[PDB]
Amino acid sequence: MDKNELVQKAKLAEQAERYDDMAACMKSVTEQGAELSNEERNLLSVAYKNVVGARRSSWRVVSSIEQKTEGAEKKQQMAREYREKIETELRDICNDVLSLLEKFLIPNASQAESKVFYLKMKGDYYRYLAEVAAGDDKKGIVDQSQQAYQEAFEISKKEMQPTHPIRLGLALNFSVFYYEILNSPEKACSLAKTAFDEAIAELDTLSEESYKDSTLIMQLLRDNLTLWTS
Amino acid sequence: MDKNELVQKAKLAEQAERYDDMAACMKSVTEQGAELSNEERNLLSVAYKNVVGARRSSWRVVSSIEQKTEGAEKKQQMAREYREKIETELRDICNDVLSLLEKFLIPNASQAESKVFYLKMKGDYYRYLAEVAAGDDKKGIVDQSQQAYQEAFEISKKEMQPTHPIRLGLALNFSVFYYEILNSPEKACSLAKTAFDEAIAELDTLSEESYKDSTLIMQLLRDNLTLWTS
Amino acid sequence: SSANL
Amino acid sequence: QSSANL
Ligand SMILES: O=C(O)c1ccccc1O
Repeated sequence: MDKNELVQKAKLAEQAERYDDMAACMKSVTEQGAELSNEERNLLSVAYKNVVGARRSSWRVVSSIEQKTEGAEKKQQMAREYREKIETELRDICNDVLSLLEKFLIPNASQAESKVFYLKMKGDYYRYLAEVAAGDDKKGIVDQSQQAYQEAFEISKKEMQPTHPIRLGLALNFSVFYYEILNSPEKACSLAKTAFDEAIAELDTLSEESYKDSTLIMQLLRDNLTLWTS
Repeated sequence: MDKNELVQKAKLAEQAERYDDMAACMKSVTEQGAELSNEERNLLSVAYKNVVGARRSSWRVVSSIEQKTEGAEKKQQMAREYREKIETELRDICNDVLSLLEKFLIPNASQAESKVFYLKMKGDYYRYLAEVAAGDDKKGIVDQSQQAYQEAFEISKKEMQPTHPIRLGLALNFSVFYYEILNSPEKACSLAKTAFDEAIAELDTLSEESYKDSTLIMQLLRDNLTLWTS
Repeated sequence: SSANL
Repeated sequence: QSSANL
């Protein structure tokens, strides 16, 4: 009943668009040590996506301003220091999520579905760290992202159907990682195309409860392919 | 920090949509004691509008949930305690703004334009307090809002042109106050209609620097009239 | 509906 | 930008 109250409070915070409150509720649920249900897993994922998402969006705006103010030394230095402040928040949020994944989520995942979901999530949060990392630190971070995505990729190919939304969502983010982080448009296109074509060949495997999610991800995979081959 | 530096940081925070940072910068500027420029005044106004705005929006969502929970006592209690937590934040923000207006902004306003601006702002933040107040203290809060708006209304009619965005914006919010706080649809309609008709009769007084703001407020005044007379 | 920034 | 998001 206590865990159920924290989950109800998280759902209230979601509706009120108070994502710091939502993330704090779901972090406390996770820290209780019990394996999360599909609903709890999704509430934790939505909460942190919005929390980290606000920083990634702010980072992109401030970086664009920093580039556009070349020539104006005072304006550019200010944009640089504000970008550094946003990066610190971003790193603190990513480290919070990655710590939850290492200590509770990945070790307790008893199903292929949840294990793939958390390893993809580990891949995503190291990728967000990689977007604002530099030097030696970056090489290690990028490596960690690739290793998490690779293990999730192998499990999904072995245990899930090609139309499974989690398998598809992983192929979408792993292809984004190759394009944006590793600067490999051909590997990114090959991954995305294979995932799309294998799902298209087995549309009979779609379920009524998840066909919308599956078809939406397939559309996103093909949108990326169109963009990357233009 | 330096005044011009704090203002530049506030403009960066605005673009990054980091309104807590924006408000903290502008609060520090105000506390330096010097009269704010038109730009500084607007940055302070935008910052706090967004800070308080997020709480007003969350309050409406949570109150609606609490009301639709009529029948489930424990679940209703959770939404009620969450609404109260949001109200506390909302009151703290309003009290912050109202304190800045009384101590620095209203006493140092050296022009009719800035005096009207700050008194409208005082009207607005007491109106936001009135939206979440009950019974006995509500009456005093409602009176403070009406008095601020009334003094701003008299100065604007005497010193500003009917198309002035500040005069129009004040008529828009004062009419909202009559409709939503005093439950007087006819006085709200009369105030909004007079403001719209007087601006329509003098469209030759529009300036290139503020015709966009003036015409947008005129559209909002007429939208309210249409809604309140339907 | 009040003032728009 | 087109990721899952996640
Ligand atoms: O449609 C309006 O409300 C309006 C407002 C300003 C000027 C001309 C207009 O038609």
